[PDB]
Amino acid sequence: PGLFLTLEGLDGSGKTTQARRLAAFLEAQGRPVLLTREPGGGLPEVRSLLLTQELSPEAEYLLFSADRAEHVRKVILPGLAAGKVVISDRYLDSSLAYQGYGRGLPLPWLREVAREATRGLKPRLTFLLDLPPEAALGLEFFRRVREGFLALARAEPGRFVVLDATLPEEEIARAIQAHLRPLLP
Amino acid sequence: PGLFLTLEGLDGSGKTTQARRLAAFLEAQGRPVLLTREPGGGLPEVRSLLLTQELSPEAEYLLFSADRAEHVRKVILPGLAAGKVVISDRYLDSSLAYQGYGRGLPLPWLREVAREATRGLKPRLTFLLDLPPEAALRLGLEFFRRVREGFLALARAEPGRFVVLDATLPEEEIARAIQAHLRPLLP
Ligand SMILES: [Mg+2]
Ligand SMILES: [Mg+2]
Ligand SMILES: [Mg+2]
Ligand SMILES: [Mg+2]
Ligand SMILES: [Mg+2]
Ligand SMILES: [Mg+2]
Ligand SMILES: [Mg+2]
Repeated sequence: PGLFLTLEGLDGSGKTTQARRLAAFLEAQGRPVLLTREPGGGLPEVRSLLLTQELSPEAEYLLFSADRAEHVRKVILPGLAAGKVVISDRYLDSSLAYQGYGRGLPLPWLREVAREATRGLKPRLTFLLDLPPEAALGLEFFRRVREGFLALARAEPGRFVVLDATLPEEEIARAIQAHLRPLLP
Repeated sequence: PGLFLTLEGLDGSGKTTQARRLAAFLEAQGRPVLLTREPGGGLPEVRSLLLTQELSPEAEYLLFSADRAEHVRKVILPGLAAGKVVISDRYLDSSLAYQGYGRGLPLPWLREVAREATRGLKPRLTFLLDLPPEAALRLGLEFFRRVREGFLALARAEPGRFVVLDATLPEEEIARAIQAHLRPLLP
């Protein structure tokens, strides 16, 4: 059956660190794990394309989406099918927060693109590492992005678990572990 | 006072040739013209990436869409705003033909994706260079037949936008026919 988990937040929020520690904890539990990330998990070359100077928000989202489509199809769905716990460091919510809340793109369009792109795959849980924006385009943009993530979590409070990114790393990892314990047996 | 025109059809249907001839004709009429193409008119690296890579149809489409988004914003709309006749060898109809009719992607989704990607920009006229895949001068034949039939299906639903030409005809006969259809829109 597998289990799909994501870690989200601004760059420098510790989401990469936590993804990694989660992968290792679950592994010690004897659970097969597949650790992945966006962007690049589908099309590693998308990382080049994404840095294009003055890229329109629409084009940026579409590149993220192309990578995501490939990632879901070639990496994530097959990992779940094999019974793995698949953990992604960034997924759809990142796009929604950066390209939607940050760059202003309409959420409904983002979600319609995403519906075929992802084959409707949602994570069972998403751990949001909430980081003050000054610790991450400029400050106004990162404020919109930070708040955007918080908006998405309010909106799907069953799937999101919001954690304070300024806590010590080992306390964050323990909180992730406690939200996860019920879903393992 | 811009005018957006596209050329569509299979690879080898004479698009480049006719684009070039139509640009010349407009130049002769004293009309500023800009000649462009997809893929790669937005993000050149999507074109080269996709020459050598084996993706899901959805990923392929979305990469073409990203290129198209940049193309429309950075090249097409700016040329139109300057009053140029902008001619693209390939546009959204190519993705619908190849990825929708060819690879089987849902057509409404493709259109909804394209709606923001293009800012709603549609060609005023699109010249479809129709020919059987076996006749093209530049999956197997079945895929290409689906694609060819896709273009013809798009055309028959949109007779106010498409002009269909038999692409097996001599190059100059095709050009004359394109010019006749175009004249009413000029100047
Ligand atoms: Mg997406
Ligand atoms: Mg996520
Ligand atoms: Mg929607
Ligand atoms: Mg067209
Ligand atoms: Mg498109
Ligand atoms: Mg047909
Ligand atoms: Mg159709």
